[PDB]
Amino acid sequence: RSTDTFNYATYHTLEEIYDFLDLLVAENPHLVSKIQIGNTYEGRPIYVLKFSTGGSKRPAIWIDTGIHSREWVTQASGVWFAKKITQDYGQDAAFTAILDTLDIFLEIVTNPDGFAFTHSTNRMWRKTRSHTAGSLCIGVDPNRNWDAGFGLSGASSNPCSETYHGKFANSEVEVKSIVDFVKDHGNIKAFISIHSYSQLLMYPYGYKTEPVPDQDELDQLSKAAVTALASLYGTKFNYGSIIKAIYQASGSTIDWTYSQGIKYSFTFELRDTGRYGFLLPASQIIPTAKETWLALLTIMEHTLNHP
Amino acid sequence: VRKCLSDTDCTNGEKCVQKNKICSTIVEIQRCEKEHFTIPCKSNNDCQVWAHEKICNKGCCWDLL
Ligand SMILES: C[As](C)(=O)[O-]
Ligand SMILES: C[As](C)(=O)[O-]
Ligand SMILES: C[As](C)(=O)[O-]
Ligand SMILES: C[As](C)(=O)[O-]
Ligand code: NA
Ligand SMILES: [Zn+2]
Ligand SMILES: [Zn+2]
Ligand SMILES: [Zn+2]
Ligand SMILES: [Zn+2]
Ligand SMILES: [Zn+2]
Ligand SMILES: [Zn+2]
Ligand SMILES: [Zn+2]
Ligand SMILES: [Zn+2]
Ligand SMILES: [Zn+2]
Repeated sequence: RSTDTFNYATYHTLEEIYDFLDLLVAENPHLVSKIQIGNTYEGRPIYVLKFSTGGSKRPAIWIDTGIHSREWVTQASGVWFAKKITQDYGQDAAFTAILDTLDIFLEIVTNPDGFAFTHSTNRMWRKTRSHTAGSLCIGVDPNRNWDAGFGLSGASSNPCSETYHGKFANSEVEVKSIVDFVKDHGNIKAFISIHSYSQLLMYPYGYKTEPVPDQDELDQLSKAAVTALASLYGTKFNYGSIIKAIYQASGSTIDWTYSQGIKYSFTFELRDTGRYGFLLPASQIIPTAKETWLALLTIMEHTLNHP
Repeated sequence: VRKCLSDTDCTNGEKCVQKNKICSTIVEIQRCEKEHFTIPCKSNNDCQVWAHEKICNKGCCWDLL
């Protein structure tokens, strides 16, 4: 068993994905490392892959998948991105130039407890698996738990809600673990948090209508990115602020990362537009990952050329 | 919102959406199906037929994404 025998065209278990992390590191020990950033509510390790050609605290790109556990094409795409980086570094000039200046951090299973639960118990589970005092409903929406507009309109006070914000910002260890990593690093330049579905590329804000200070640059980059994505199979993405493109959402990841001075803070919604929704056929994993990678490259290149 | 059991309970040429038993224009029925593979709504209450919570957003029953 190697990362060449791994089947990228099918959906996997947590244990299988964690095996893939270890095989990729073992096969590429001078390019890839595995960092444990924490443990989940139920005690599972939380792992980030670092792709680096050297240096100390180089400017970096962060990408996360699977913050919402049911969004399976995202974790499946994250596995594919990881393999892709190792395939292209040293082979494709443009990508080689990217990794020669920037590090990439990739968190493939951002909510492992939820992910396990989607296989074991409830395929449509979204939230964390934390228990909440005063309710028998389990879990907090990890994308309403960040300390940017926390608890304001765009989240629920009902623990049973899919958008329950939690007792306080960063209550969820899955969120706090990233917060700590990001602040300790101090030099992440782009932060991309990947969801499905709806075929959107979005930038701040989710919690308020006020334009983000870098609105025009971010909207310009968004158009370039969705154009690149579309080149492969013609998949149409729309783009805009979270609040305009989807709905008001408070305590969301990229509003917080943007508040840390990470200018290129983006969130994706991958395929499709609802025909299959969260239950995207496995035959679409690789095409989804391929087209998304083109958008990610656009963002990384822009980040590189605007140091 | 206007509730219905058949198209004859609606007005202004609207049709009865059978999934949630509300009246909607054909244009809105078409848009929600084409753009979002879902049904129209006037409020969150019109999206309750799914055990997995959906919301009414921009005239259609959306998932939390
Ligand atoms: C439990 As196994 C055979 O996927 O390592
Ligand atoms: C530098 As070595 C221990 O992979 O030969
Ligand atoms: C150059 As080597 C594969 O021994 O680290
Ligand atoms: C080529 As440009 C408009 O992203 O600086
Ligand atoms: Na907690
Ligand atoms: Zn190989
Ligand atoms: Zn297995
Ligand atoms: Zn194993
Ligand atoms: Zn070696
Ligand atoms: Zn399974
Ligand atoms: Zn650019
Ligand atoms: Zn520029
Ligand atoms: Zn729409
Ligand atoms: Zn999501």
